[PDB]
Amino acid sequence: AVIKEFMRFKVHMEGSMNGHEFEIEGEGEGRPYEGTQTAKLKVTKGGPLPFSWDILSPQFSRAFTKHPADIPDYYKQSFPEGFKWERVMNFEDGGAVTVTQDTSLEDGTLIYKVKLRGTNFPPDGPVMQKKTMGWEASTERLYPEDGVLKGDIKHALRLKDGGRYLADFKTTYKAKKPVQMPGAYNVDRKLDITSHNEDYTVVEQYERSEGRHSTG
Repeated sequence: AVIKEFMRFKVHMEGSMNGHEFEIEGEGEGRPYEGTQTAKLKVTKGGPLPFSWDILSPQFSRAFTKHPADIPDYYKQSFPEGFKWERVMNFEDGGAVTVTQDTSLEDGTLIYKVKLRGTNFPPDGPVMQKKTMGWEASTERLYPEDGVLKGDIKHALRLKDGGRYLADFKTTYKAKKPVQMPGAYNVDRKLDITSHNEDYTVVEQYERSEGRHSTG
């Protein structure tokens, strides 16, 4: 009930990549039951970022997934209190990122707080040289356990020279109160950087997310 057909959110991120500290502030909006959302992010410290924006784009919104009638929505049910998540991203060349997030609701506006720590990226690799070109469309496989959801994604970044740069995401999503738990299911996503200024200190992105059953 508390999640309306149109919702806004604000996000703050603090992080470091290979020891380089930075912060991001942003705002977004979307249609939580249609599974669509947009956001505009601004670098507020440590810019211009000496690494690909693609590392950060997936950390900016789980209340905005479309679900079929028979898969209960773990994220929407957790409100007004909300939920947390913790994520590990691991890349084929050894880069590793840990991300924690808190999602809360203040006066009808979603509030996101993100912390990120990335390490072991080769200083001449595609992430630190800003040679990626966004995330390909992905599927996250989720399953329930002790009142939380655990997700895994086998994922690929596009490379400027034409290749693919592989990554694995493992995330645990935890509601701040008990909710009715779904079965295992999948979420299909596509996230796009839709505009950016010259040095990627202002960036806009768009995501479409839809849940479905797995057939096996």
